[PDB]
Amino acid sequence: DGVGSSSGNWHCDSTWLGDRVITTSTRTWALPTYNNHLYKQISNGTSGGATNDNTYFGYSTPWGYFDFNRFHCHFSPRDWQRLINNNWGFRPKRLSFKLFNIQVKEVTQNEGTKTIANNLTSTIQVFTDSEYQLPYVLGSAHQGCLPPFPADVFMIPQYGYLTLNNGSQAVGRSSFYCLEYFPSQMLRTGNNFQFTYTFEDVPFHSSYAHSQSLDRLMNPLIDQYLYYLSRTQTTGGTANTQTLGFSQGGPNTMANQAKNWLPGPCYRQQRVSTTTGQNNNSNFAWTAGTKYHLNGRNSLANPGIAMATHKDDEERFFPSNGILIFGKQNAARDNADYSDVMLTSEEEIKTTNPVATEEYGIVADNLQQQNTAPQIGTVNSQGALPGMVWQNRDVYLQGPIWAKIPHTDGNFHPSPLMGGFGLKHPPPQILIKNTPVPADPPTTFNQSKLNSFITQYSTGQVSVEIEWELQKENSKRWNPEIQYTSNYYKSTSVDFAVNTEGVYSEPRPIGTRYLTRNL
Amino acid sequence: AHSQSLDRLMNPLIDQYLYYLSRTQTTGGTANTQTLGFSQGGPNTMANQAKNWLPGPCYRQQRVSTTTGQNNNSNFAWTAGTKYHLNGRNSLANPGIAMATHKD
Amino acid sequence: LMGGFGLKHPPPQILIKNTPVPADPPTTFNQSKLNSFITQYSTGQVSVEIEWELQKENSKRWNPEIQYTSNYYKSTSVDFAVNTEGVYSEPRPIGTRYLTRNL
Repeated sequence: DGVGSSSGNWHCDSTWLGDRVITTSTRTWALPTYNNHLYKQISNGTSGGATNDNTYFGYSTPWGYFDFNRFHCHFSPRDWQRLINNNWGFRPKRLSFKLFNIQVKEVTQNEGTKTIANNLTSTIQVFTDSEYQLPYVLGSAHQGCLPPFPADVFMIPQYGYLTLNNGSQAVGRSSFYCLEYFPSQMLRTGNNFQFTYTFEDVPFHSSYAHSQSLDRLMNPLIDQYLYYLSRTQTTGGTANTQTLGFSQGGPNTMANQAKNWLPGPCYRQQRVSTTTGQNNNSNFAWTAGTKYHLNGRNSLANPGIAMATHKDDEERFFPSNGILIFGKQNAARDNADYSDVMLTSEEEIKTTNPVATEEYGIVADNLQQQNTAPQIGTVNSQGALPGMVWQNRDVYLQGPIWAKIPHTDGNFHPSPLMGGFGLKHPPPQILIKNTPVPADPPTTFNQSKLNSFITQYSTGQVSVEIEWELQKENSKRWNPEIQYTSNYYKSTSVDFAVNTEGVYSEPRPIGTRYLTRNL
Repeated sequence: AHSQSLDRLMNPLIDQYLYYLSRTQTTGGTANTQTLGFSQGGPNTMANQAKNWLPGPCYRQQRVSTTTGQNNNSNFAWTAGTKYHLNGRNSLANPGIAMATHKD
Repeated sequence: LMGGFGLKHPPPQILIKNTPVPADPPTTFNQSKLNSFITQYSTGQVSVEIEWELQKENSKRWNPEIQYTSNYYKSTSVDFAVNTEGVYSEPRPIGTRYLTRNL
């Protein structure tokens, strides 16, 4: 461990081993000093235009953190293609993390002439929240993960967290956490850090689409032996009175046939078209948004439970806040135009899950009688019902991987709604910070805490290796399957490559469901 | 007791990389027509941010105050009571599923 | 065709690069990739050793063969040497076919 010796090598690669695939990626990072080495109470109340739905109380810390919860941090576009075109499923098994070739630099500023030099004796601090004692901030789709392109140098995100609040105030139960109250490893240039983690057992992600629908699982050539009420009134001429007629479901009455299952749960969303002219002329994104109510404040159920984005021949429609939306390279942060973002589609699950913008079904609303016509009610919100089967939201090359399952007495189908793997004990948070280096202190004692520090930042490389277990496809389907493919004809540039400017970009979102499977 | 709420599990300092429909109509002047605008959830729009979970189940109950003067002047304990229907007879869902007694 | 040995698995390409060293980053997080780096270059030595197998001549030719030779008479400078300026230069192309062999 010396000043003149590399403390790690560049490991970036992928290797396929039949039923496993191991991804390894390394990136160069930079870490500034955050908050001037201070912890600060942050808050947002109801004053000004601030609405109650956005209030909060918490703290910003001097620490940064590593995040690689994004599939493109591990899979290259080509690897993702290898994965999705040939496997019915996959999931994480274990990972390795390493920090090395650390460099702490100090920057001097005098007469606009700025100079940067090495501070060979400075240290950075690193530690993992192995016992999950800090607010788990990963799994909220935040920016700051390792870049998709290996050659890109990235800046490390600052760590902050929230606790209970009443307006802009804290309450008795509000918690304050100090990260320096954890043991942490201190490294100088020449030292390195690393750890291993094993994923808990979790279901394989379904990287397939059903080639059968719930309502079409019968034999199209045979009648049922079961009968259904088919007639309530006589038909001949005008002397029409009540009667009772029963028939057997068959090939031409599949909608009436007795079945064993029901489509998945439903919470509805308002429909919007990509052809603006077909939309109501008003600003309803929030007012007509599908939300949930929690302790006085409202939140968008975004993207909410998994539902088919649209039905047959309606690709132009989507749930106002029921799909994942990624921006194109350089899309604005606010009010970006439709042509600057990329909408995903969960159309593959029309097969078992209700369409996001329609009713779940119809139920009786009264008791019909000789003098009262039967009335029906539309169900727009439907919770778990015995017999339901459903699919979860798909995952994307540039989407999240896992999320921590909240520590609660109960939960139902703990699959993260944004997509991914729900884990009770997810990869630990890796916090990093530059140790404060005091500038010269006063020459006579003073009780006050020092607030004059040498300006500095650090840089180094980081490696993450993950082993994924694959579930091979076993189909007896005779005809070719749908596959993700690169465009065939000429183009100005190559998709998933760099600019003439050197800017890498991801042209479209790439899902995971190409191969098919029966129900 | 939890010292964090479901709707406040994110990092209050970073934006999401995920977008949400933020505008359905133009704003400038009076020539207001339909459009499509998208934004990234952030520290000041936590209510719009994409999240992974949902609050627990709900069966509702009528609210009553310990300050009698704020209550409707009628005897509604049973008539306005939250109940379940089982084979022709009704029972109070008492206390029923677990829900917070009141808000802030 | 330009001459030489055709190999299915030739000496591998040896790629080298200076690792980017970021200059001080902004003090508040920003998603953009860093584009401000400390200016630098590297230097060092490189060694290459190659073992060549020779095929000796076995001629029964009685008379002397043609040979590559240095010029005999005086000259302003030495061929395949340096200038008065210190510039090395290769005066002519030197082939490989001097000894002879029957068909």
